[PDB]
Amino acid sequence: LSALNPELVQAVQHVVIGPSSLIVHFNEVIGRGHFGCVYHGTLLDNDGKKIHCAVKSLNRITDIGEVSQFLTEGIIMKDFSHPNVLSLLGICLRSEGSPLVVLPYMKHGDLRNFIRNETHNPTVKDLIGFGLQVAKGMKYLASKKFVHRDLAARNCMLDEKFTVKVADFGLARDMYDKEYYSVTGAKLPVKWMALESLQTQKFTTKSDVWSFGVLLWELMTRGAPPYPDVNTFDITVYLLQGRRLLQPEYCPDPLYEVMLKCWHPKAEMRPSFSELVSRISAIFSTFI
Ligand SMILES: Fc1ccc(-c2cnc3nnc(C(F)(F)c4ccc5ncccc5c4)n3n2)cc1
Repeated sequence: LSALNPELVQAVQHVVIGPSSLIVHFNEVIGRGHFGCVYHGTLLDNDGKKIHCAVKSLNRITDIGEVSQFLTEGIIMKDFSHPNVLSLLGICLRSEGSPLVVLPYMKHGDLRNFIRNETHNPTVKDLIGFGLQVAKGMKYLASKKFVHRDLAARNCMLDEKFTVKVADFGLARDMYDKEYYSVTGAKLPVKWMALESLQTQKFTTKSDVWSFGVLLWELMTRGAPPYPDVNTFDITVYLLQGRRLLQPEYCPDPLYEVMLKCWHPKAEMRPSFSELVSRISAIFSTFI
């Protein structure tokens, strides 16, 4: 760590959490990604109050350049701030399990597992509401010209107030369910990817809009896997033939129309996230 560029160390200073401010419970894994396990922790603010944290210990870092890019990404990630986007609380360098990524604890876990849980009954309105929250988080990310590239219900989280946070980006980027990825060394979430992305491996905000349409379909089916009867390797031709996900039984017509628009073959014809927020707000307001 003494081998790092000192100016980079100074640049990341405001992101760093000292070990005397952090308690991590390393004996119980609360989440698993390909690139690291997550543990519960408590972070002490300057008032002495406790903030519950998810602390992720990154594996497979081998060289200073990777460490340097880790720090660089921590810096930009710290600058993101929106109620529907997962925040970076900080990183802990002087610890066992270093480097540690310190994120807010998400009481209700990932959105996909949440809606699949049979013991609760979110209403159609609640489910549309989760989609609206995701649209607002994406509207923010897109306004900063950030492209997520892996938007899906599995990659959004829910906190104790049922606020949805777009997650799985920056230092929190991972594969959290390897079943849905095919491996440039590119790991591709094929069934969420826009047609042009499948063909060229290029990604844009409009390809995020495509993924958002699939996410809406996930919400309306309460977490069904998309295209269950289509093999991963066959999705591209499926789409080129003029086929799309079918309308879920309890998906209102205007929302299925929104989904269809998100999957338009021409990227420029897809709605913006600002348009999605406005239209989905209207649809949401018609329930109950
Ligand atoms: F089964 C699954 C499926 C997905 C995820 C998932 C998805 N996106 C993420 N972005 N960051 C994280 C994370 F691992 F850092 C995290 C952040 C807060 C948590 N709060 C409480 C408990 C686990 C937490 C994990 N994820 N995780 C985790 C499990």
